[PDB]
Amino acid sequence: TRFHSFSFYELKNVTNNFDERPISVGGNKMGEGGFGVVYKGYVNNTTVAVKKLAITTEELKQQFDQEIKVMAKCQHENLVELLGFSSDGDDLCLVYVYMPNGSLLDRLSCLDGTPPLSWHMRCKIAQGAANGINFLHENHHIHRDIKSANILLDEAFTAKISDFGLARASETVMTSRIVGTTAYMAPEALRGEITPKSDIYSFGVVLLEIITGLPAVDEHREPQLLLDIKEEIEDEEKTIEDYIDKKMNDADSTSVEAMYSVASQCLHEKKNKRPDIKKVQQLLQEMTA
Amino acid sequence: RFHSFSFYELKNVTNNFDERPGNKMGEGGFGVVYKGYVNNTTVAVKKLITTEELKQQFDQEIKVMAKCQHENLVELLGFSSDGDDLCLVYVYMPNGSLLDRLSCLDGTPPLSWHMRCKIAQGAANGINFLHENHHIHRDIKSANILLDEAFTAKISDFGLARASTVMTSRIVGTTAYMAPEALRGEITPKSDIYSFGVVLLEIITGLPAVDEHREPQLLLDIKEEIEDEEKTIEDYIDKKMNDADSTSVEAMYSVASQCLHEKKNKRPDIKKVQQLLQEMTAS
Amino acid sequence: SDTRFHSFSFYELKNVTNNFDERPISVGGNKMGEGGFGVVYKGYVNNTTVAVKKLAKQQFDQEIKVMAKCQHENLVELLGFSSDGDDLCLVYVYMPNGSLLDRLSCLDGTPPLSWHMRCKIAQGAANGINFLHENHHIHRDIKSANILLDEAFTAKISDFGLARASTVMTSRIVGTTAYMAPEALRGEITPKSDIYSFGVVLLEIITGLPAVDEHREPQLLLDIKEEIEDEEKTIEDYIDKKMNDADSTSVEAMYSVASQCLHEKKNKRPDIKKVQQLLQEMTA
Amino acid sequence: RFHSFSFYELKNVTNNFDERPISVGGNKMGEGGFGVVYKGYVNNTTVAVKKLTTEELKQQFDQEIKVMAKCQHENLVELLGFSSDGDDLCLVYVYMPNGSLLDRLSCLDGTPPLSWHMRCKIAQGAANGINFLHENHHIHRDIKSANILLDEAFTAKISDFGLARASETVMTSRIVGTTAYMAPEALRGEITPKSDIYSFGVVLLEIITGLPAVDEHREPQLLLDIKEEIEDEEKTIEDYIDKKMNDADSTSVEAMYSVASQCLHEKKNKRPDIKKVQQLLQEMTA
Ligand SMILES: Cc1cc(-c2nc(C(=O)Nc3cc4oc(N5CCOCC5)nc4nc3N3CC[C@@H](O)C3)co2)ccn1
Ligand SMILES: Cc1cc(-c2nc(C(=O)Nc3cc4oc(N5CCOCC5)nc4nc3N3CC[C@@H](O)C3)co2)ccn1
Ligand SMILES: Cc1cc(-c2nc(C(=O)Nc3cc4oc(N5CCOCC5)nc4nc3N3CC[C@@H](O)C3)co2)ccn1
Ligand SMILES: Cc1cc(-c2nc(C(=O)Nc3cc4oc(N5CCOCC5)nc4nc3N3CC[C@@H](O)C3)co2)ccn1
Repeated sequence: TRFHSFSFYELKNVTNNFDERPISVGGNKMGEGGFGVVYKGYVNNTTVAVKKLAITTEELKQQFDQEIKVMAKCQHENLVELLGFSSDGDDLCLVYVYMPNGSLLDRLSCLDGTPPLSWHMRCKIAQGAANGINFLHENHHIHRDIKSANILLDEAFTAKISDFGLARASETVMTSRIVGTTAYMAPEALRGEITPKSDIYSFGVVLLEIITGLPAVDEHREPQLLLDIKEEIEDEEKTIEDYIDKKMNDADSTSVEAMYSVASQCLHEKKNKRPDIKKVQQLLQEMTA
Repeated sequence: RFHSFSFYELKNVTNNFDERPGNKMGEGGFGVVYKGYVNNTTVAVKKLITTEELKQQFDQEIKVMAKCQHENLVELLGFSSDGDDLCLVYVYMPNGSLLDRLSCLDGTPPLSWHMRCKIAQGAANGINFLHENHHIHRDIKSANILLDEAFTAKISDFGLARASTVMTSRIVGTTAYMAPEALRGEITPKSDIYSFGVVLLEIITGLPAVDEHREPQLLLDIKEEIEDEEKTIEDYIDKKMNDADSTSVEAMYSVASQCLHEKKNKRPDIKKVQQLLQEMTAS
Repeated sequence: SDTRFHSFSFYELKNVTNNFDERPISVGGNKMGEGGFGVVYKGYVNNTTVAVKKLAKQQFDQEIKVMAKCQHENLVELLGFSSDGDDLCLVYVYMPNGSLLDRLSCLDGTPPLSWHMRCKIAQGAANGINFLHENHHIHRDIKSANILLDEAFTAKISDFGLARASTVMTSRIVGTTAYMAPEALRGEITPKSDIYSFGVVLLEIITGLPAVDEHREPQLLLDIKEEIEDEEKTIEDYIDKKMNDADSTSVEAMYSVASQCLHEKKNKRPDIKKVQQLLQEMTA
Repeated sequence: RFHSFSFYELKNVTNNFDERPISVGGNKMGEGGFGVVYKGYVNNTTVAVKKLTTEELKQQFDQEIKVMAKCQHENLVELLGFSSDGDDLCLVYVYMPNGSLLDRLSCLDGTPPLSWHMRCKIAQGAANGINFLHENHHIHRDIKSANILLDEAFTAKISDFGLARASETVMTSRIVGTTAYMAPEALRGEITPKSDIYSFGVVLLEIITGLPAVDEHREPQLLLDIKEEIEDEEKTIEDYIDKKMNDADSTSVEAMYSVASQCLHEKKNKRPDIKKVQQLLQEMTA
């Protein structure tokens, strides 16, 4: 697949000179992303998302081409679509289809006054995110930064996996540059292994965010790491019922426990005992049914 | 794909379709709408010219809702084709219709100008999605804009909807909201724009599109009264608001006026309506 | 003050009403409404919100005299006046929920009055009229714009500029047409005219409709009495739809009182005491 | 003044006082001060029914009726009636369709976050309620977000006067209230309206942050403590602002915080009286 080539000055124009104030107070910045800031833009009659990158100039320019290459290969309804890029100006820009409901993280926390996601939407988002990861793994790609901040939500709350700057081919390797987000990372990934099984672990953490509405890490909390509640639940002090996000009216026990069962399996500490993504899809399908 | 229900599950969940205000929430497009509880989810169940036509607007609705999923459209959860009657099941809208909130029915407080602007933008995003996907609603009106827990606008009732100018023998819709061409049997998305213009006047004035005990009886007519400078839009602003500034109201009115152009071809398309409604909250 | 009648200077009142700013309070002004032969502004004296009536009337003195005599929990309190300056001012305790008319129409975004509050307001307004009649005063302009509502939605009758001690006749027929008894429209002055006007207020309370609407059928709210007695419609059909808590039995009981109040023969109307009793029995 | 109900009418209309939550098909809406609160339908009116040794409970029954008879204001929940005749003692109130401020601050059961604009209105309204109580020489003794109810228009209504007292400083043996909201002196048995001011200050911090007054799984566990963290300049109020708002400007938030800070003065006598709190909250809007 080949993409539209934009000039920097069109993107500068349509993002109001890359206005770094939030959209809520009249600016253009929607979020800070993987190695770059994400601005809102209007090209033609289309709202778009423009990522301006901002490790070193060698590495950033390398994760520019990686992203384009992976997005050229990987097109699926549960992955964010790349519209284009810009190499010519000062900074390197990537241009995406606009996701009007932002990230799952932000909707889980009801940021900027948005209403809480129903259990029904949450189930759809979980199934969708898993279809996206399944497509990546079937096509021998490892994401390496699965987390709620990288699951975007469109006009219909369809889940879209985003940020393939870190992504790799399959077609277990090791690396010196350990990258990702600590609170979502599998033990092996924290030690430099690169395997699709790390993606499964991180998805398990996402499923706990979906059930509880709690962020993966909160410095002002006990436990500070959301994965730890798996331990608290297995040692029967608490139950999953006790952690269910209280900002839902429509969550039945049976379906929540079924999603938890999937998350628990995804969070197995031995990489080899985790289910593969296909098993995760199937289990998430059976949950609805 | 949607959950396929048996009639007896829906009968169970609506307390045998209890027609007291009970389980009945309202009368809808060619059917009655009941409240239901499946698991811990509140839902809306619509139980449904001739025997040929109703069964035809059943499949139309499912087909359109299969294609059309958007945050500003009511979501179809499922249906039931067995049993005596045909049932459609939807996500429950705890704030009911815009018409009812505009009239403060059952003691609900008046919508602020701020919510009104959000509802207008939301309804237009819904219509835009329908038109982009080559669907014409044909019955845009405040009774078919539903409001969720956060007052997000949801377009509903796609029984009359059509794929994409044609003509017809069966002229359908709501008279007080209809464009002249639609009243003569044309079928175009431009008729939806006109009807949206009427909705925007309901939002600004809080008046229903038609009141038998009124002058003018048709809300559209105030456009004429305003253009011939006897009155101004300021004079029609819903008095049940404290937070409506002139500039933003006049900007919404400007959009409604353009939507209500009598020549279909001079009306703006829905995309232009979105843009104009966005600029109103800035600018 | 707190136990006294304050004599105010014009310049204090001018100061505290922002030079009598005639823009509405909603858009940052001081005007709250137009009243009986004057405009009513919001004011701040000390830490007290107040209502200042500048006339827009000659019979300034009537109002002061009647308010000096007539003090009751269901009548607005006069705090003071000002006879110096250009204009004549009357100063009242501020009524934070405004007029019944404005709350019936949900003006400025206020929520609809429940049936429960409506019943309390009806009973309260009648206690006020009863106090006036017991003390041999006739109001002459009973209407929903002259029933004010305090912090607790207690009804307070206001505007005694037209009041008399509360049968007499007159040349200057005064009042509000849509609320007026036939005899009052012909110049009679009797407390029985107050009862008739109260009956109209009770219909506003039940229906939420104003006494007169030029864009309506019937244009005069009184007329629904006829439409109901000739069995085309029923009172159930006119109940304000902006209520969730109105039961038929209590609404019909209030209507029964309004119907009796609206008898066209002044002598067949109940006196205010009977109206109180009937409104008490209604609660339930 | 109040409608007298028979127990069996109230039993009927609350589905035999079904103590399961409304979410799982029951009638219980919450636990109150020495009683449970159920949902009920009498005539066409939704209502709230509070079902409460024999001497003390029957004494807080008459206290509540007596205080509610005296204290009527738009920012206080209205008593509709009572029932003395059955097994248990019942109090019946106007139904508050938006529940408690606590529950709306936490977006319980999927309700959307309160805007800063509504939050300011709720704060002003709650203070008008407390001001009415203090002007009439009543002390609430359990001011907290669970006892500020919200009607169809999000008007604040102070509720639960079972613990309330006349003025209109006394002491007591039975120390009552909610620990996380209580002034130091109230925790030691003093009874003064100044304790109400302190508790209101905590409510204002809940409004600004959206955090509950106490969370066992948190640091600090007591919301009051953020006052210390802010005064010792590690953090600022900006850092604690509820992120579930789009419309909160710094200037107005800092002004509400200034009021809360003053309300939370540890020396009871340096706290502002409720009238000063109203004025400051008025100036904040603007
Ligand atoms: C890092 C990255 C991002 C993307 C990519 N991003 C978008 C995109 O459209 N994003 C986006 C849109 C938003 O719209 C709102 N709105 C405010 C709340 O109410 C509703 C409206 N917030 C939003 N926040 C967003 N953030 C920005 C980065 C991330 O935190 C998600 C599309 O691709 C692609 C590849 N790599
Ligand atoms: C015709 C049609 C309707 C729908 C569809 N309808 C709903 C739905 O939830 N409906 C609904 C919900 C309501 O909730 C309340 N409130 C409760 C709180 O207090 C104030 C009253 N009123 C309500 N009225 C409703 N009406 C029922 C008739 C229709 O005009 C909308 C959802 O899909 C779909 C497709 N075709
Ligand atoms: C004619 C006359 C008037 C008075 C007298 N008037 C007030 C007084 O306080 N009045 C008043 C208060 C108000 O408070 C609000 N609100 C604030 C909350 O939000 C919604 C707006 N609106 C209001 N309007 C008012 N008007 C004034 C004309 C009358 O139709 C009602 C007190 O005595 C006395 C003797 N003769
Ligand atoms: C202790 C006490 C209470 C009352 C008194 N209580 C109500 C009342 O109406 N209460 C109430 C209503 C509610 O409505 C919802 N809903 C869920 C969210 O969506 C909207 C609907 N939750 C609700 N919770 C309530 N509780 C009551 C205890 C407290 O936890 C809050 C009225 O007087 C009076 C005197 N002493």
